[PDB]
Amino acid sequence: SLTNSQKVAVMKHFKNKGSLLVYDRKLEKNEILDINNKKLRSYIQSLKDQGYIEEHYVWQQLYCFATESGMKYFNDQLEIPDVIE
Amino acid sequence: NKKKKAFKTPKIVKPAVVKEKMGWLKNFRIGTDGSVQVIGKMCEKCDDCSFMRNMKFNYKCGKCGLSE
Amino acid sequence: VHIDISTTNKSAITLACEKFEAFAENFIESLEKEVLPKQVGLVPTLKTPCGQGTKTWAKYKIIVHQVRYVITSSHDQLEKVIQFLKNFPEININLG
Amino acid sequence: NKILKKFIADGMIFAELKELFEKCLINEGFSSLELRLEESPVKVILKVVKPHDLIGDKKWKVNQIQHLVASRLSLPDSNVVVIIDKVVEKGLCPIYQANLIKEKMLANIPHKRAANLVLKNTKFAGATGCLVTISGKLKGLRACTKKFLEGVVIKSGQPSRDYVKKHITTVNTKQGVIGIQVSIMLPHDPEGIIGPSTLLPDKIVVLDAK
RNA sequence: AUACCACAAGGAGUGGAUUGUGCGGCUUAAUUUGACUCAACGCGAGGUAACUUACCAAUAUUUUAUUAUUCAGAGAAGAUUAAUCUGAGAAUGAUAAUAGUGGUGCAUGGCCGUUUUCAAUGGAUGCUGUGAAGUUGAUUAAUUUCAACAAGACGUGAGACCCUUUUAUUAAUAGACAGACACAAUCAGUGUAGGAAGGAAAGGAUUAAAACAGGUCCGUUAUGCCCUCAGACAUUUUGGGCUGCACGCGCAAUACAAUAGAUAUAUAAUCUUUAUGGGAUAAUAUUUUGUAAGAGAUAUUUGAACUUGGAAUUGCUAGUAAAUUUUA
Ligand SMILES: [Mg+2]
Ligand SMILES: [Mg+2]
Ligand SMILES: [Mg+2]
Ligand SMILES: [Mg+2]
Ligand SMILES: [Mg+2]
Ligand SMILES: [Mg+2]
Ligand SMILES: [Mg+2]
Ligand SMILES: [Mg+2]
Ligand SMILES: [Mg+2]
Ligand SMILES: [Mg+2]
Ligand SMILES: [Mg+2]
Repeated sequence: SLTNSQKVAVMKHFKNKGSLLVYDRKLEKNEILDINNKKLRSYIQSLKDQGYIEEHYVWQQLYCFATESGMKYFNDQLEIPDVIE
Repeated sequence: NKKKKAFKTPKIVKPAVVKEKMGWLKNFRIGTDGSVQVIGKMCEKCDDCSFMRNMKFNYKCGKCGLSE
Repeated sequence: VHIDISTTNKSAITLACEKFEAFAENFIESLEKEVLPKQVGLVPTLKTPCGQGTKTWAKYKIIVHQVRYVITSSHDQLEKVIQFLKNFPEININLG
Repeated sequence: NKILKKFIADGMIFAELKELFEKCLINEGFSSLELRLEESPVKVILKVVKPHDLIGDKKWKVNQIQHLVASRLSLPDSNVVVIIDKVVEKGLCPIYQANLIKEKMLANIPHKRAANLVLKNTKFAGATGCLVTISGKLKGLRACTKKFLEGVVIKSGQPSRDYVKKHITTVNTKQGVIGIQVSIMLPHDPEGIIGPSTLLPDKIVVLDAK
């Protein structure tokens, strides 16, 4: 249930670096991109059912890596068909 | 052997959600000439779009919270 | 210029000594060697994750070796050696 | 007292950063990790068995890991340098030898076949002895354990600690969890590359009169 | 054969009183729960109030996917304190993921404990039999080293190795070996002498094969099956509990006094010459920590039992037992 403004704030970070660090605090916001931390984790959990990203949880921390099906999908989302300069 | 708690009291009801229809159109008036007569007040940092929340002793901004 | 060596094993602090003693004392300036006695951390803990059997305890430890040099020199004479004699596992925090 | 407090904190970083590689790098088989922290690029060094897959592909795995390690340690990016190397001998790495049993047990090959293959590899490698133990639900309701010993192995004292290499892995299955333990006894070499350089105190050789 | 978790020679106890703690029963709305000879009972590193917390009495808030139906920008679902912004999903179904200190340690892993201050154990050569199979004395903590022997050699465990204290001095290195002499053989054991140290220098740590339906699902994003699905067997808030009182038991702290008490200059001087020993219980007043005291500290008063304990039983051989102090 996140807005479209912050949902593109997530997909823009995945095209550059491909990785994201999430903590496990239940009443905080992420410093890199301002989303409530319980809502941001539920966003990543819905991305896994499409298969675009795989996760790893160790020592109260999340480490997520997108796959080739996600990195194909994510740069296609922000894609402009033609650019005239 | 935990079980379901059966409560002899019924559920206390929650207040129902309300929403006033065409709440944004109240702030403008339409003349017979076709021109718009503006009655509500727009806050000075956000004069373009937002209106000030009309309280008796206070004027309130919904974006920045400026108080007057 | 108080400069120190702090390690975790004995064998690393030894090979840094005869490399530094020949390069610093014999060439430019004088120095002083100073070794500090060791500092030991103790965490006595119970072994089993239960309270059933015969209660035994275990003592864990961690040791720090400290050797300090006290040098008074010119400016670049010590600072050329920091770039030259940087060894791999040891830390050497230099206080100019 | 203050200088003791710093060395503890960098080790709790090391415990968390080790178990990431045991979850993320099953495909290429890392042997170990090493961390250098007191240089201006803080150095993460990885010994993987198969580095030719990574640098040959030039994927994001060199770069995706590089973003996480700095953002975990709150350092900015392009301040960490990750160096990749090879492993010398695949037989002496017990993490890779136990990982192969995790692959082979999933193809319904029986445990007597899978344990018999790992003893043959180290006999070609040159280790003196190994020990593999299987334990759990092997044939039904009751549980047991079976161990398969090859060669000689020493398990007492400090000179045991320089000459063994052990690891515990588990395999999940549809009924219960099965534990897998593997030990490898390293042979002597006085170069220091393959094994420990120092000699056993039991064995005493006498020079000839000549 | 062997042994202070067995006696013997010895010495301090316990069981007898008071109190702090853990177990059993009982009571109540709830007094959450695992463990029961060595091998359960100051044990879960479980020490007094909210959390911890699983119990009772009440309140408030909700993860995802495929797909069915009805909504929804002529503004879903939110945030704020009825009117102000932001704005695109929502409501009920069904499968499939997610959650539970809810059950099963007689369905498992891992980590442990007990046997165990036990000493045994594996190929290869030869010999005996059709075959399964098999190869006395001394001494040592130890199938640990000898001697005789159809057996001759090897490997694992023990040992060797590692950490602490002690003498010295370049502070990381020497120093001890049963070395020396004596006690008729080898392997040993005992006594004297020199030495900081004489017999494993003293004390620890590591630690075979194998066994137990030993304990641990209430440490774990370790897990199979089962059970539960939104005032949830989820999670949050406020009070009450785990500590209650007829009564049985285990582990401990002060005592029953001149080998003592008060005072002090700590042998200046003085007093008590038998209940001025003993401190439980309780009152009034000042006060510390905490959101919150039947919680800790100070002044004065009240002053219980108790005059060495029945049957029985635990530990201990040198700077040991016993007594008095000291950090985390
Ligand atoms: Mg050995
Ligand atoms: Mg040993
Ligand atoms: Mg008594
Ligand atoms: Mg409570
Ligand atoms: Mg659970
Ligand atoms: Mg059991
Ligand atoms: Mg049982
Ligand atoms: Mg509930
Ligand atoms: Mg619950
Ligand atoms: Mg005591
Ligand atoms: Mg008195």
